[PDB]
Amino acid sequence: APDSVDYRKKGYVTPVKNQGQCGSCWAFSSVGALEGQLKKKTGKLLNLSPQNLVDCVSENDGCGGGYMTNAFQYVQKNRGIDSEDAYPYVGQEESCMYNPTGKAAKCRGYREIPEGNEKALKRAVARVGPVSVAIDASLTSFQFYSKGVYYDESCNSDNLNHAVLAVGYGIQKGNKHWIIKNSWGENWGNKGYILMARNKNNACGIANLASFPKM
Ligand SMILES: *C(=N)CNC(=O)C1(NC(=O)c2ccc(Cl)cc2N)CCCCC1
Ligand SMILES: [Cl-]
Ligand SMILES: [K+]
Repeated sequence: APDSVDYRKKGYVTPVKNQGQCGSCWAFSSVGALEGQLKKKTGKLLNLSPQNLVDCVSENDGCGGGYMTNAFQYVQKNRGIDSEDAYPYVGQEESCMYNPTGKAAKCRGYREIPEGNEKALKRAVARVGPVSVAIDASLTSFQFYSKGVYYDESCNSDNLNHAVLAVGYGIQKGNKHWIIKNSWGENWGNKGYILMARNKNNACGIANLASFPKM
C-alpha cells in the first residue's frame, strides 16, 4: 500500500455533517463509506441519507445507537438507500419513509477488517476507499482536538462509543496518522476532521470495529 492517501483529494468524500443531539454517528459513518463506494463505482458523489438509516434499520436503536454493519445489511436487503435530498436529516428517530424511486446507491454486502489490525486497515483504505471505524471518543482531549496528530494514552481501545470515517492516512512530523471525518460539524476539530495516531498500538480502538460496504 502507498505511504499516504487522502480520498478527499479524489472526490470520494462529501462535506462534513453535523449529527446534532441524536446518537446517529453510526448512520453518518455508514453513509460516508457508502458515499465513497458510490463515487468509486459511478464517478458521481452525492450526499446519502443518514435519516433513512436512523428510521429504517430496525436492528439498530436509532438515536440511541447502532452498528454500521447492520446499516450496510439493511441497504443490501432493502435494494437501496435514499439521497439526503430525497430523505433529509432531522435528528430524531421517526417512521421509515424510504422511497425506492429516490434511491441513490445500493450495497451488495460488507467486509470487516481483522480486529486490531492497523496494517489491514491501511490496506483496506488504500484499496477500497473510506472505511467506517469506531473509536473511544469519550476523552476531553479528543473532544477539544484542534491540531496535530492526536494521541492520548488514557483512550480505551476496548471502550468503543463513537463511529467515524477513515478517509485516508499519512504522516505528520514522523507521527503516522489516520485521516478521520467526524460528524460533529465543521466547527469541531480541524474543520470537522481529526488526525488520529496510526500504528501506536491501535490507539482509541481505531482498528477494532472497522468495516466497509461492497457495491
Ligand atoms: C454515535 N453517536 C453513538 N455510538 C454508537 O452508536 C455506537 N454503537 C452503539 O452505541 C450501539 C450499537 C448497536 C446498538 Cl443496537 C445500540 C447501540 N447503542 C458505539 C459503539 C461503536 C459503533 C457505534
Ligand atoms: Cl415505519
Ligand atoms: K488512533
